[PDB]
Amino acid sequence: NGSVADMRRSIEERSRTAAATDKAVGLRAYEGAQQRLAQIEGLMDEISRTQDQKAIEELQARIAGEQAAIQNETTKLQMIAQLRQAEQALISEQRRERNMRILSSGNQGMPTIQ
Amino acid sequence: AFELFTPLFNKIDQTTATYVTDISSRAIAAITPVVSVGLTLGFITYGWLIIRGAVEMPVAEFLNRCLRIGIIVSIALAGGLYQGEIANAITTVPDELAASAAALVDQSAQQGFDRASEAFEEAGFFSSDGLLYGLFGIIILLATGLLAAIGGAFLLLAKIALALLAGLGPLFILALIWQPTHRFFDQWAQQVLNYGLLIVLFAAVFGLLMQIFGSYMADLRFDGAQNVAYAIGGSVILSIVSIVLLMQLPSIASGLAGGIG
Amino acid sequence: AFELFTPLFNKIDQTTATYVTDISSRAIAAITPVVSVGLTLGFITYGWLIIRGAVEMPVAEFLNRCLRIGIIVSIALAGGLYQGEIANAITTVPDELASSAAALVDQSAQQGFDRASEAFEEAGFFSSDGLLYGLFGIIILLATGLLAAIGGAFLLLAKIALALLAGLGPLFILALIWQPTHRFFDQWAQQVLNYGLLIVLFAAVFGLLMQIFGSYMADLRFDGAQNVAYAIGGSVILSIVSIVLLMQLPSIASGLAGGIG
Amino acid sequence: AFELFTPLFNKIDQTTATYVTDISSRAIAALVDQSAQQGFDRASEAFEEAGFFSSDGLLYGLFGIIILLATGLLAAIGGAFLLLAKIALALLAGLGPLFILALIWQPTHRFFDQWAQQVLNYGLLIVLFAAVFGLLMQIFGSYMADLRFDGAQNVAYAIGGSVILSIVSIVLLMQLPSIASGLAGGIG
Amino acid sequence: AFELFTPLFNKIDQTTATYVTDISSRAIAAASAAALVDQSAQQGFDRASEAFEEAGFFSSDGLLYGLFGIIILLATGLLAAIGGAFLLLAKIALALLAGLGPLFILALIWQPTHRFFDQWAQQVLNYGLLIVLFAAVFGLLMQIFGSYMADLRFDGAQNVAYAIGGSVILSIVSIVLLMQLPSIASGLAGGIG
Repeated sequence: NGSVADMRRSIEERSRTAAATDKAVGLRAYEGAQQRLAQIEGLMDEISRTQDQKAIEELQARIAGEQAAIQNETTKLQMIAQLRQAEQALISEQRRERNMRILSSGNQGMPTIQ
Repeated sequence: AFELFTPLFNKIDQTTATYVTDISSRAIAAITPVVSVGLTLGFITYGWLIIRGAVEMPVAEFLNRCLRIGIIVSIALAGGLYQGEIANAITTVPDELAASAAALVDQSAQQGFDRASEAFEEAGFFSSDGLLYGLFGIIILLATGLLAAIGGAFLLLAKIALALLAGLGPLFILALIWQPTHRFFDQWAQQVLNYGLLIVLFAAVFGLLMQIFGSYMADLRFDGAQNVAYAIGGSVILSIVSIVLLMQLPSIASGLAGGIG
Repeated sequence: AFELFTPLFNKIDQTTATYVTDISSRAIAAITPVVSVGLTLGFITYGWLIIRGAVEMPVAEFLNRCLRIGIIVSIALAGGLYQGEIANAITTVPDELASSAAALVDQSAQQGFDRASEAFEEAGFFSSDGLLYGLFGIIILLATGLLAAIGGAFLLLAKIALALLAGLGPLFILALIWQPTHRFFDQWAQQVLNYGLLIVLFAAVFGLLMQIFGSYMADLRFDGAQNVAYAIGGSVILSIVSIVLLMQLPSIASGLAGGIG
Repeated sequence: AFELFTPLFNKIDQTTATYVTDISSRAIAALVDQSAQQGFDRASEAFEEAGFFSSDGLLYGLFGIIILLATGLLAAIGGAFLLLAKIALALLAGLGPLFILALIWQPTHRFFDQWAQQVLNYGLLIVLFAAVFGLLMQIFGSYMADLRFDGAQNVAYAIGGSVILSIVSIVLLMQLPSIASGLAGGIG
Repeated sequence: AFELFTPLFNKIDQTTATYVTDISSRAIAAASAAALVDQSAQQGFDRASEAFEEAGFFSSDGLLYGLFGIIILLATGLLAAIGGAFLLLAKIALALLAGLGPLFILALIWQPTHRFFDQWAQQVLNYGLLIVLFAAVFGLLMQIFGSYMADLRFDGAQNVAYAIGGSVILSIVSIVLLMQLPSIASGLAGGIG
């Protein structure tokens, strides 16, 4: 709450910040995924040359673990998308709150002739 | 709450009334007593010279002196009762004719604009479909504004006219000692009668109309019981009817004042 | 039920009738014995003129007594006929319009505002495209409100003016004695004839035009059958025709009333 | 930063100078501007609020348009009458000496009577609108400079007061010219 | 291109000629005038069209700009229409009076028709002064309004409220003066005779 102009500046800045954070997190996660793909290529190129059945079983299990990590990554991305939608809804709700406050019938003041 | 008609009325009855009224009354209060002593000297010396000169004082001289003294004293007391009765009329005439004078108008406009504000609130709630209620509020606001403004403007013009006419009053009343200046006095008397009729008519009629509109529209509520289109149409009809009546009044008043003669 | 002109007419007519007629009764009824006593004293005065001296044409005094008795009888019977005639004119207005007025106007406006409200429902359904429908509803509402309000306002002005003229009736009837008083009475008759012709003309034309408009509004629905543009244009064109005709009639009525002589 | 009347009056002065130039070749205020600036600024903040939402805020756009229309109609009526009387009086003064030349013949005294009647009428009109317009527009400017759209003042109250004042002032400005003409006719 | 007053005046003039002037000929037998106003209205409508284009650009808040365009459009339309309409009425009045001048003037043979000829001359003088008044005043006001509208722009420099208010005030002032004009013309004509 506070002055309505304060409300206006806070809303505008928050909207811009939300959009910019969405874009930036998207880019950062993308180069993260590129790092992950390089790791996968390395793992396979090293798994082509195992020697004992226990070694190949162990590194197969390690590949399964990296797969689990990527699934965790997918969950995180869905979850960030849900958070983004939630905060967009919050920003719209704050806009609605300001708009209701300006127009509200609970107001009683009137500019007076002096 | 809605405090505009009473403060605007007060400010008008202060600024222009103060300037014109107090300038004229300060001049008259400054300049009468000297003129009155002079008039006494002039008449008593006239009667001294008629006693000691050519005969010019039959009962006729007493007659002429009596009527002229009557007129002069009437104009002087007219300046005094000008200050007093300007205050009294500005205070009482609308209030006495039809609490306070403009408080009824202010209350009715307060009800009207509260309903308009409720409509604006409902319009802002939806914010996507909430433009129909915005137009509802705008139409209601314009209706109440036009009605209240027509009434207040006619009242203000009538009171300003009375104030100016009374301010010139002493000069016009002193201005009937001859025949042509009497002819000029007649039109001032006609105008005073005209604007008195104007204040009476608008006081009574506009008080009635504002009371009716206030009751009607305070009864108005925006919920699921009353058809909003029906209520808004009713408010518009009442506003336009009152505007028509108030627009037809001034011609009636001026014509009647001319007809009296 | 959309009963708006009915309660407004009820309240305004109750105020006018009760207030003014009660005033006229309290005056006239108390006056009547005083008038009779004064007539008896005047008879005794002409008894003095008979018996003592300074008489002129006693048969002419019969003419003077006849004129005075006629004036007194007219005044008292006109006060009674006024107490009845307020109700007489109030009943005459609805019957003249029908050949009630308020019920007919309310039903026609009810049809118009039903169409406006259905347009508003259509607008509220879409919530995004529902602003063209909103403007349609605003147009219909403003047209119907304009027509109904102008007509009702002019009718109310006529009724109030006629009631006031009837209330003043006894004064101007008692004021038919001298020549200038006859000049007063002539203007009184001119005004009452003007307002009567006004009220009858508005009754007839208002009934016809508003029945036409109500029928047209009933024939309209907002569905796939009709092109909405044509229907809205028809509504607005009919409303403007009716309003300009009702606006230009009273000038003609007053002009003819003055031209009679 | 609102300059509307001043160029208008200056161009009209240019036209009057051309008129007196013709006659010579033969014989060889800001108060309303400042008030309407406040009115238009209080209207433009409504447009700002409406633009901020850009989807929800059309009520604010309608409020701004209503305020702008009220102030524009009021200032326009007042300035229109002021300018009309100014140009008419200037033209009548320019033709003055030709009318005063009517002394040569007794019948042409009606010309001077009519000329003096019109001149006195327009002078009274100048006085009346000067004083009354100045007072009303100062009142309106004060009221609108007191107006705001924040969490305390009610939108309906402020805008209703604005429109009421505007319509009242327009009604008075419409009634004055007839009174001026009637007084001029009666005195003459 | 904006050809509105030019074709309107041309059609009115030709239907006046063929149906009045040639009939008067039978009875006997027994830079442009509107260019400035057309350009001014063209500039005003250009600004209105720019406003409408901006209103269409946003498609979400594109209602405020539409309303501004409608205000500009209505103001310029009302003013141009009032002026051109009074010009048309005055032109048709002079044309009809010139058509019927022969008969009404020749009616002055007998002395009883002096009143009729005086009324005819009164109408002629009234409408001539009327055309002169609109020529001068309306040409000036069209020049002013065209200049303002042409110099109007929708940019960050010019506040929308000030520009719209300026256009509205100029249009309304001009309409008020042009409404007061015919009364003055009739009064001067009546005082002339």
